[PDB]
Amino acid sequence: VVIGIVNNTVYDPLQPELD
Amino acid sequence: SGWTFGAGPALQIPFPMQMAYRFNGIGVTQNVLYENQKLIANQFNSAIG
Ligand SMILES: *[C@@H]1O[C@H](CO)[C@@H](O)[C@H](O)[C@H]1NC(C)=O
Ligand SMILES: *[C@@H]1O[C@H](CO)[C@@H](O)[C@H](O)[C@H]1NC(C)=O
Repeated sequence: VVIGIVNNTVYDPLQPELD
Repeated sequence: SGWTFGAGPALQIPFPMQMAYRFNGIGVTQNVLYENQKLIANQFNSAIG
């Protein structure tokens, strides 16, 4: 429903520490 | 520009983002505006008419 949203990736401060 | 024209240099900003700022300034999250934007626009148009 959001108009004008673009596709991009976000960072996770837990995945690199766990993996 | 929103409110930047009355406190310094004018800053360009889309009107929906200005509405989101004004809704967040009183405590309402920006999700209800970024999602139900058409309803708010229709209500504003009906009020102006
Ligand atoms: C942004 O504005 C341009 C020009 O008016 C328009 O072509 C475009 O569809 C608009 N973006 C969205 C997401 O509607
Ligand atoms: C963003 O992703 C969705 C689903 O993956 C797709 O439908 C849409 O066209 C994509 N938009 C852009 C600008 O790549």
